[PDB]
Amino acid sequence: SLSAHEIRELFLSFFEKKGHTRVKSAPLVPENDPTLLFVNAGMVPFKNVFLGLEKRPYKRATSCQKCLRVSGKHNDLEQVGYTSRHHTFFEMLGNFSFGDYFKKEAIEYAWEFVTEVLKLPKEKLYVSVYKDDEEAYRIWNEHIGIPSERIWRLGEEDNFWQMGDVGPCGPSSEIYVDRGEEYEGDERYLEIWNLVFMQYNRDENGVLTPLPHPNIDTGMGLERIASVLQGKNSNFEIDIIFPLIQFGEEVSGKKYGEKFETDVALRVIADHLRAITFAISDGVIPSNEGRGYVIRRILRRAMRFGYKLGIENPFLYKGVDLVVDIMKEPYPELELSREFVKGIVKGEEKRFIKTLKAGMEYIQEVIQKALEEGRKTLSGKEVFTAYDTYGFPVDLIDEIAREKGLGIDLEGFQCELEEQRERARKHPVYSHLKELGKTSAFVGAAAL
Repeated sequence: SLSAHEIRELFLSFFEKKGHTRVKSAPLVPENDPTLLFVNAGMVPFKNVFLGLEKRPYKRATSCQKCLRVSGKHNDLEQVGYTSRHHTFFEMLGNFSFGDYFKKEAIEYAWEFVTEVLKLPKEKLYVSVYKDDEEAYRIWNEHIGIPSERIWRLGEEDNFWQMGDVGPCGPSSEIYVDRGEEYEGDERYLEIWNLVFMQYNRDENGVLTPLPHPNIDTGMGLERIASVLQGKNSNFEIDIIFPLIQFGEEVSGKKYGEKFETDVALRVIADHLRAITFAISDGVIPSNEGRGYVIRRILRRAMRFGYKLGIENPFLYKGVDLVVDIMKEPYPELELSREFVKGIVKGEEKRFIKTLKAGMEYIQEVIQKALEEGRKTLSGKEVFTAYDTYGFPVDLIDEIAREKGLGIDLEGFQCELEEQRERARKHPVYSHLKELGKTSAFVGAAAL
């Protein structure tokens, strides 16, 4: 079955056996990239090394990178809790080639690891390739020996990766595990490894041209593969995550696996505990803008859901100790920041907990009132009150109102935001007018 931790060392040691230099995970916070809030994939820190802007004593690297998909084009936050596969924080195993080996080697190593190391049966494995990538197809079908019936030729939306609107890109090949006739769609053929074949460079006119030195970029989500080997049907039930669910159960006195809504809260708490512990350890301080407001919302979202389960006192700070104890092996640095992080979280919860309760009462009040008078949305003045007066993040206001089938007057809120900005011009963070509505979803009222 292999524990999560074992799958990590196996993956890292396996590639070292292939001349790959084990590179320590880069911190979640990008050293010099103010446009990207958090690292979202293994290749991020190696970006310039893939572009030739940097160099390294090695041509082959591997690593288990700390990732967060809570911003930009890779924002999964809104879904965390509702599904069994979405996370804010997660670990991505990866092997990279900087102008070295390519498709052939990338596939051989992958197939070897999956079949020999993880011991996954070859008969229950499927692979996808870009329809126009005859090269990849051949390697799988002939070289590796995968029967045609287990190879899928899909389109650009399925098997083509790009570094950006412009720049290096290329076809990709994903490895799926057929979990059995009991599951459906992507739950039955759970993708576990994405092999990106950086083969081209897209110019400003969309024209593709080969790269003088094609690169390799792979990413295997740790929790995901662990759920497979561990025989679980949810990433949250794996060895390094289920203990956090149990924690939620103990604090709230509720049981996991009895009510979807109850599970939502428990998952959110478990996921969010990991995000805040890792983010904060890596130097993120809760604030009303940028990276700090991302952790603030996440941390505030767990509070709300925790409160929804009946927890009346701060509790997240206790979960930090569990995250550190579970992950100290792979990330020993966590023990040296344990108390620091615990103190940050406990301070945050004690700062907003009463406001949260008072605000939840107000919010449910207007909501109830709204659906009693036939209204289908929360007005701009109401969305503004919860946001300004109770400090509730706009996304949290929307999620709460959604549970009752109510939306939010984005336009009214927009204007309501301008009137306030005017109250500062008639009676940090910058934003054009008519943008206050979009900016407010990423900053605290005070920031504006």
